[PDB]
Amino acid sequence: TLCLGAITTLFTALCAITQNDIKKIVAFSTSSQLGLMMVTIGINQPHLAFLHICMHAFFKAMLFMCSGSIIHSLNDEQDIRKMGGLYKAMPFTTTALIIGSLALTGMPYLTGFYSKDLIIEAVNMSYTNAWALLMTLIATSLTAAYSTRIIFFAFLGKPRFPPLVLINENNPLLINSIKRLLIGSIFAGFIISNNIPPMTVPNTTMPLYMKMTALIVTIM
Amino acid sequence: MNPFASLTLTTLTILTIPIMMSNSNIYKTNLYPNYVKTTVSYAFTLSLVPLLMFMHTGQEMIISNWHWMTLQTVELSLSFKMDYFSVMFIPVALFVTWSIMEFSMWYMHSD
Amino acid sequence: MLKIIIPTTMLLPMTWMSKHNMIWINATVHSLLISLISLSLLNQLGENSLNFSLTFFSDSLSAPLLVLTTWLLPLMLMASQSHLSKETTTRKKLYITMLILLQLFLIMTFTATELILFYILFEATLVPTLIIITRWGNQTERLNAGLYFLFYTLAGSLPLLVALVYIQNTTGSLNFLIIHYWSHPLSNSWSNIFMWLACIMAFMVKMPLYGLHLWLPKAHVEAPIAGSMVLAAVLLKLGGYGMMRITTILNPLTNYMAYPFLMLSMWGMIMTSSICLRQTDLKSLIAYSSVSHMALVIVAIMIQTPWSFMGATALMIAHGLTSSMLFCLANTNYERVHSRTMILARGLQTLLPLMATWWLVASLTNLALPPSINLIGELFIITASFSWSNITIILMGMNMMITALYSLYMLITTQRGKYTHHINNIKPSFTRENALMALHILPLLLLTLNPKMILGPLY
Amino acid sequence: VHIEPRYRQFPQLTRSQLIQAEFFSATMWFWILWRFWHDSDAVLGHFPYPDPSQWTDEELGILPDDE
Amino acid sequence: SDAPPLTLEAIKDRVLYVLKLYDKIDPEKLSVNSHFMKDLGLDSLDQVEIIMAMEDEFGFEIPDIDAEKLMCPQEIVDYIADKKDVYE
Amino acid sequence: QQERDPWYDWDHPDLRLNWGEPIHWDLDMYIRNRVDTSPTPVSWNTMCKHLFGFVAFMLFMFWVGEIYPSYQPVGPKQYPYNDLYLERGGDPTKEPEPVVHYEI
Amino acid sequence: SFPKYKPSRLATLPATLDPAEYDISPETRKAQAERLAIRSRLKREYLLQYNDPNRLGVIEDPALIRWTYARSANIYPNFRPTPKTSLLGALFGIGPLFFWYYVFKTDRDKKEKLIQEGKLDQTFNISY
Amino acid sequence: RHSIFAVTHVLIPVWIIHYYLKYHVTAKPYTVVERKPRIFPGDTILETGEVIPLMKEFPDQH
Amino acid sequence: GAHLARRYLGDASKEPDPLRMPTFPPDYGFPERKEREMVATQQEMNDAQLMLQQRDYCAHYLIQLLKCKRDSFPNFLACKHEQHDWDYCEHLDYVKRMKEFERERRLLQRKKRREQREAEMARG
Amino acid sequence: PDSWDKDVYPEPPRRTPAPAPQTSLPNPVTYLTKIFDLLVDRPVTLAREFIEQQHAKNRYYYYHREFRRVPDITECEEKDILCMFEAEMQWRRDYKVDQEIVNIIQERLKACQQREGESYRQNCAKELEQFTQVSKAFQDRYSDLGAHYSARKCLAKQKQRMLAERKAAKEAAAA
Amino acid sequence: AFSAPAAYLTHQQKVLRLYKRALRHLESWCVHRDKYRYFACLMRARFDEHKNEKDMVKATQLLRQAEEEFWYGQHPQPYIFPESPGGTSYERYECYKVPEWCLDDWHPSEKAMYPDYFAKREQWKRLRRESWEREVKQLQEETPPGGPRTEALPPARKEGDLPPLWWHIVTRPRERPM
Ligand SMILES: CCCCCCCCCCCCCCCCC[C@@H](O)O[C@H](CO[C@H](O)CCCCCCCCCCCCCCC)COP(=O)(O)OCC[N+](C)(C)C
Ligand SMILES: CCCCCCCC/C=C/CCCCCCCC(=O)OC[C@H](COP(=O)(O)OCCN)OC(=O)CCCCCCC/C=C/CCCCCCCC
Ligand SMILES: CCCCCCCCCCCC(=O)SCCNC(=O)CCNC(=O)[C@H](O)C(C)(C)COP(=O)(O)O
Repeated sequence: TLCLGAITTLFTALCAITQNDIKKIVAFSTSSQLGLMMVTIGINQPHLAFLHICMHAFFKAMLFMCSGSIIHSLNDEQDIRKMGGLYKAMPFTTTALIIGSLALTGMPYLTGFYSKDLIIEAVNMSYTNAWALLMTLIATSLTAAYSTRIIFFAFLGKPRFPPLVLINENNPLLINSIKRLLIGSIFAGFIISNNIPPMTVPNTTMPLYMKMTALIVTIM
Repeated sequence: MNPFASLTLTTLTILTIPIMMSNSNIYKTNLYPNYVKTTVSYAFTLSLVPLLMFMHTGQEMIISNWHWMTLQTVELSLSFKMDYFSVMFIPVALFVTWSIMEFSMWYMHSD
Repeated sequence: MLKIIIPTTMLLPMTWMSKHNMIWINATVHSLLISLISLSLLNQLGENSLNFSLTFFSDSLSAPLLVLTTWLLPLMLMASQSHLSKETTTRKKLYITMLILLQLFLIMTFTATELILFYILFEATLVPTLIIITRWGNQTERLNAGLYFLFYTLAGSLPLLVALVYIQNTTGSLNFLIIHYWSHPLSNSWSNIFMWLACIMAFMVKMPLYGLHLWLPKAHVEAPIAGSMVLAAVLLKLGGYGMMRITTILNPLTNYMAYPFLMLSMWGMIMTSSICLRQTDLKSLIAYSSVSHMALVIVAIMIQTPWSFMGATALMIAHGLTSSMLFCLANTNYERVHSRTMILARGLQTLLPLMATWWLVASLTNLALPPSINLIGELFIITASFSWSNITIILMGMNMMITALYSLYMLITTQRGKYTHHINNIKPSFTRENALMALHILPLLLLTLNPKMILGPLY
Repeated sequence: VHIEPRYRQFPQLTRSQLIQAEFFSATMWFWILWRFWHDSDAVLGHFPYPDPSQWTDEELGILPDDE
Repeated sequence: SDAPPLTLEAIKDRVLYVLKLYDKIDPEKLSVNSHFMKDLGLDSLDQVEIIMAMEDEFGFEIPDIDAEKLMCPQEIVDYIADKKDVYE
Repeated sequence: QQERDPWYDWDHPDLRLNWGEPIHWDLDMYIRNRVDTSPTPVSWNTMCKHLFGFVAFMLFMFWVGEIYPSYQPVGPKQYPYNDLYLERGGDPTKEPEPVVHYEI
Repeated sequence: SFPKYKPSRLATLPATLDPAEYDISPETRKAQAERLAIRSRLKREYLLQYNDPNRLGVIEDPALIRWTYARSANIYPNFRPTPKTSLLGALFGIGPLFFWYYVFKTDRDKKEKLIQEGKLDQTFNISY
Repeated sequence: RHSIFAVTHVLIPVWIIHYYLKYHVTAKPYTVVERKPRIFPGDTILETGEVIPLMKEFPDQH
Repeated sequence: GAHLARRYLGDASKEPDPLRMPTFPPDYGFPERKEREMVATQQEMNDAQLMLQQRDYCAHYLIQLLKCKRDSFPNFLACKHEQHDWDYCEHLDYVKRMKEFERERRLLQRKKRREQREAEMARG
Repeated sequence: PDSWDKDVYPEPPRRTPAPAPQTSLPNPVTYLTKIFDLLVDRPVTLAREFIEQQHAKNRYYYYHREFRRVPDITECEEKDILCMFEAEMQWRRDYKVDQEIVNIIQERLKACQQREGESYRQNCAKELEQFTQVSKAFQDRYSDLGAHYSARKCLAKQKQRMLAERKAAKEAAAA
Repeated sequence: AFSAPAAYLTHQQKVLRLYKRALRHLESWCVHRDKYRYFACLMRARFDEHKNEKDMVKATQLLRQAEEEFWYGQHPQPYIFPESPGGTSYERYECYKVPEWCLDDWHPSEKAMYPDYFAKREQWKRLRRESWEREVKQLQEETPPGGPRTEALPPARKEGDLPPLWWHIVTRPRERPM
């Protein structure tokens, strides 16, 4: 299980960093995260895998919803090469996608931190295959890589879409849906973590450099 | 009678009502998507209760409510596990589904 | 059980004395009533059988088969009157007579207490089927199909008769109760081996066994709709009934005489499932699916364990219903476009939505979607086989994949895509066809509700 | 809410959507900063990691290479 | 809702807009019936560039076998009107 | 059928076939819901070499890392009541050999 | 100059990379003209019936009938027993049977031998 | 008319389900099983009224 | 880690084996060693049904934490002191395990060097 | 409730701790429980009281059927068909009863496993041992008969086992 | 899609097609607009450098080498328009396309609604029926003895004629039917 998860997450993250369809990038991110869950199952933390599933549902669904809003606005276009500057054209969609990408990449104290940080720190502190450890670290870096790829090519720069601009996200249904999933992706990690019994034994003693390893590789 | 079991079973039961109503004069009107969304939202708010019960007392149950068949020494019954995983996963899926249906009401308007 | 036999014998003159425009109505009504009456045979015991007289008896294995036959007759009546509209009155009465005679023979076959009367009726079922296929078939190939249907069966069944009478001279009886209570083991000799082969080959060819199945695509494709329906749904199950009956006197030879047949059955279900993937004929695909399912049933019977027997009975019933439904569904399209090629008329979900729904349901039931009784039978057989040998789960697993593929393949090619441009004679579905599909499909799910009724006497 | 095509101009934006976007970004950042100020040890660790080299032999209990 | 009901007048204005934005074509001389080769003095590469410009403007690809035939803005207007089912 | 020209006005657009032309023997395997033989940007047998090399390297490295695992410089976890003898399977009538742990 | 592309069965050669297209002859042009003439004649024949107001039903396509008949009914009349045919038939029809027979017989023999010595761990094996 | 949805889609199914569970399903042994509640030192049992002692004079590593 | 680099690249003979530890008797160098005690009884741990892994030497702090979490249920921020106490006990247990591993390392290296020196002295 | 025998299906005394609120904040669960009680439980109980009152007004009984014991297969002549018939039917009835005994023990084991929670490996040993014993005896009695099983096959299997155990005991005595 | 194809592509057609494909794939490589304009002007100059080659053999050799360079340097994932044969919405709306002859089978109650539409539909049917024979006769006269040599069809020339084989071209379902 550990080896299968490690190869899955590394390969999918390596594939995702060069895709041009936004939906394909998001799908490959889901596949890599499933590989990570299989990894954490392989080192005997099933409750961590369940917690990660619960945390991942929120921001993954909301990332897909932001992608769908972008697609519908730009006359059913999915290629990131034809999306220009939507940071100012799409305030709410940009903010939602930024929060989602930060939560996916384990920004501390967001919903993704409370599972991914523990998973990485528990993989580091275990009698485990070294190759799987290395591939897990490289995969968690490539996660940040494809997240910033999506952000850079979708929101920054000058427009590249056809000149008949039909951008409009001012619809109550879309706004309410993404707002609900945003509240979830911001607060659900803390709310759920502080409300379950302790089903694991914590790693209270860590070398200082190994405590921030996920943060370091994400920044890199 | 420890509403845990009744509430957790009604949570799943109330999701099947729109399937039954899919042959009435509501599946042919433009109010069907909102009706389904409201049903899912109500199911989520109802399933929020067993989660609070589990967080409070760690309460867990199994419900073997219908005996389907019995082989010679093997008995098959319609049984449900309402442990930590079920009571924690059901509300999350219901919340995500509610938000997705509300989004689809606008995304899929021209279908 | 003369209360069921006599009403069919009375169906005969009622049909032959009805008015020229009321034959179908009277036949359908009274066949449905007879099915309702025959539904009372399901009240079975847990220890022994219902011994009505010295001639007839019912077990928990034969009662669902009788109910299936009685229910099937009106379905063939409904599906037949479309293409027989231009036929004359006397020929229509003869067609209904053929169907009624086939039902009577099958009903008396499934309940004979003695093996030789069972033999007589189980050969007597051959005549109406051959007449139907060779007279009311559509293409020129039907004649050849009839021949392939006849001798393939007879070359298997003529040795059996010999063995049967031989047994009567050694044990003194062919009554099934005496045979069961006075069973004795079979020694390891060549004479016993050939007695086993003679007793087994008839029911093997009836299933059919892989390598002995060439007659089945011909018979099932060249026949009319009622002929194909009764061939797939009921007549294939005679082999299963006969083998589950006769295996009581063949132990312990089967312990090693099942090996070639088990190998043939497993590799042949693989081969026929693979054959289904490249089939330009829509009816041939259904015929080969029938072959694969019957191969599974053969494996189940040859294993000789209670779970395998229950799975075999459930799969027999479920396959009968599903295959009959699939044949009717294909026949609707054939009646529309007058061709059996699968890629001719496409995109029919656009033009016929409810028929597309029926197609989807039939395809889902074919590939053993839980909790359908197809899945129950398949899973019981797989579990018994895994107990028999752990490696079987490979081959069976392979089958569980390939089936689904070709199943969806058929659906995706006939209902999905874009419609053919030059075909413009596709009329909306009639009430008759929709009612036919509904009456095929609803009993399947009703049986899913209460599946103990079709699990056999091993329950 | 009626918004119309612009043809090579920046699209029309209503004040409400910008207000909502700025608000949600601000609350996310406030949550992060507040949780760091109050729950710092979750990122920097809580208990000092020892170094095995500075452990004396007496508490450790091995002989001075003679017995 | 979705995009407005594109009309012939809008299509003609967009085509003329794209063409007048070309440095090799003078605006005052250009008319709706002007010939790219004869009246405007361009070559085949320029016509290909013009076709790509219209593809980018309207967001749908014109096949090469159809693109080579179009020679005046009126032809392009007619082709785009036929492709998008425009009758008013 | 995926290789055929999609911009031509075929009689059957979904199959990309014309009425009356000869049909390939293996059309049902090439219906473009199925086996595709279109040219690739990278040549065949160069894709095969890279895919096989990646898989082989991954398998070998997983094996090597299995024979060179990663662990912390710590001792085994210590369990109080005779390595939890009773809790891990009962057997209360055998007096298991004592498992003793000491302070450090 | 650049690395070359070599075709295969499942990834063929592009039309723009085919040397046979970059050296033409008037014979090639004539052949292309005949090909277009045949295609156009067939297209006219199809379109004449396709647009007929009085046509109801299916336009019969002889090519489809030929394909189906060749795939199903024409195979046996054109079959001959050759060393290749006989060898392939024997292999593909017999080898799997005896392979699976050996596999299953060996497995069952091992299982029965283990049962006889009394070491198979058959505890709780009530159903079979 | 206003809040009739919560009656016909929540109240009636829950009435039927509770009736079925409390009067039909629980009429047979081992159909609804709950794991034993957690007991901790210093807790009082409801039925017997007994108390469970404290925990061995904590070392107080304050 | 550096211990992996030392064992896998350097001399593996004087590096401890995690699966086989300890090798030396527990009272080898120590004159007397106090027996490690428990606070939680088997019946208490069974009634609390902690887990088969949480029934370590820090189980009593865990039981206290579970009690406080149950009592102060809706206020899920009130269980701070006991959580820290349990974490501190777990940290001390990990420090004890680190001491055990390092003692194994130093003892193995010391014994191996002493044996080699004794062999050298007997070799001359 | 009294519907089933408590000795065939035993349970421990069901100890539950008393509430100890340690927080000022109101417990939502108790408020929602009171609401559910007053709104759902009360209506159902009244309807059941009505239905029970209606049932008690028309009370009738059904009886469990008793079967005598007839001569077994061992006391059966080789070709005495009537005696073989009665012995066979008795054997089938006993087979069904044994299956139900195994089912009862399995139900006990499942209930124990779910009830004991995290301590099931240690707290459920007695039920596991009971199931092991009953399954061993049942497997000795009835397994490997195959389909077409009968009383004669069971008798032959038993005789084979008794011959084997007699030989084993005699050989062990000779040691 | 609307034009009848020819027997072969000539040299200039092949060069223009290579020009368009190279420009599109360079646009795929050059995401940003200014960089694309730079390299597209460079590519246009490269193309027109040999524009005045009178040796057809050397022109074909240059075209060949250009095609090999393109196949080596093409984008593995070029941009495709959503409704183009490789697009994400290529055949999305085909399941909503229903032929017009289906309206012939509507129940009289279904035809009771929309009376004016069915009156106009009867008008169109009468026009098609009245024009069919004239179209057929015109096609026969214009067509060569040895069958047609292209797929191109003739227009109307007479007083009230209609272009032959028009019914299924004019009565297309729609691009966005439902
Ligand atoms: C195309 C599909 C149609 C259906 C096919 C049906 C398959 C029927 C096959 C019959 C299965 C077994 C038949 C005979 C039983 C054993 C076979 C033999 O190989 O076993 C050995 C037999 O040994 C030798 O093989 C002797 C037989 C050799 C001659 C038999 C002819 C086999 C050649 C293959 C012909 C293919 C038959 C099918 C034609 C279509 C056992 O050794 P032995 O202990 O001594 O004999 C046991 C019997 N005793 C105890 C009385 C002594
Ligand atoms: C493990 C048990 C089984 C092992 C696998 C055996 C191989 C199975 C081969 C099945 C052959 C199927 C033949 C008929 C299928 C229908 C034809 C078909 O689907 O066409 C292929 C169709 C079209 O291709 P696209 O890429 O989608 O093109 C889209 C753009 N044009 O795509 C497919 O469906 C391909 C499916 C074939 C996959 C077969 C390879 C699977 C290999 C699995 C091995 C790995 C095992 C992992 C073990 C996990 C560790 C515990
Ligand atoms: C993304 C990476 C891939 C891109 C790489 C592509 C590299 C290709 C670059 C090299 C291509 C060449 O120069 S090959 C240049 C070939 N030269 C000739 O054929 C000369 C004869 N002239 C003509 O045929 C016409 O004048 C014509 C030129 C067609 C104009 O037509 P019009 O005036 O009537 O429009």
